[PDB]
Amino acid sequence: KVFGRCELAAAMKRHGLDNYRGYSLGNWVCAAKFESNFNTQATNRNTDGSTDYGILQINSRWWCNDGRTPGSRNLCNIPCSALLSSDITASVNCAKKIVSDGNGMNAWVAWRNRCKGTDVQAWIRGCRL
Ligand code: NA
Repeated sequence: KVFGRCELAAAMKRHGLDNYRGYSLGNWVCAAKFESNFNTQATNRNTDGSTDYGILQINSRWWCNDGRTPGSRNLCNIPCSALLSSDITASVNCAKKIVSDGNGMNAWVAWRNRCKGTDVQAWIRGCRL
């Protein structure tokens, strides 16, 4: 599924991300825009042999199992293909574990480089929330 911008704010909000670990909803829409272009089905391979899956581009070296990432962990206890669903539930619940882990949202490269320190409220402007 390719979300609309307000459609995904609204959904993120329903699954408890506005202000999760102190990260306001715009930070998240912004991360999802630059990671996945808003598309639950986005996959990207990495040089280490890992792959990034779904709307938030969560990595198979630590968080999900894809069966082809040797010696990797599955810290969210789900196959990686669960992260490509039109229902962003599993992506959200795994994202809450990742943002808890010590480095906050800096774990999303593209958040760090494209969203951090910017006016991220602009990602939810106009939306009926
Ligand atoms: Na894994």
